[PDB]
Amino acid sequence: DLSKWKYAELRDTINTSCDIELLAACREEFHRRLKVYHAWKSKN
Amino acid sequence: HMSEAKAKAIGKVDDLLELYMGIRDIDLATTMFEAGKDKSNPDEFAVALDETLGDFAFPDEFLFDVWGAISDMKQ
Repeated sequence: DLSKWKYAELRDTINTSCDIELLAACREEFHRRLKVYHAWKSKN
Repeated sequence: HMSEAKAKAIGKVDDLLELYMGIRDIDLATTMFEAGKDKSNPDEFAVALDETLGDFAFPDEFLFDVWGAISDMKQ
């Protein structure tokens, strides 16, 4: 249920929350997005 | 001017790209846009995306708004 998160919501959370699991789950989700981007951007 | 329409469409799409990833490049926005100007429903569009951009796992509210941006070229 993290895919449906808006960017600025991932961003405000990583930059303000305290939840150890949530913080780590937002990083790896924010990462996953710019990950697949970097992948597609490489070919194109 | 039917080219100002394409440009507005793409521009409205990478606008949605900045809301989803904070990123913004026209090559991606155009890649997506040119996967919809042939289809008729957001499911036909969803299939075209999955070929090139399958690994993105785009949220449904996002690929709607993009399809919403493409269908606006009808008027």
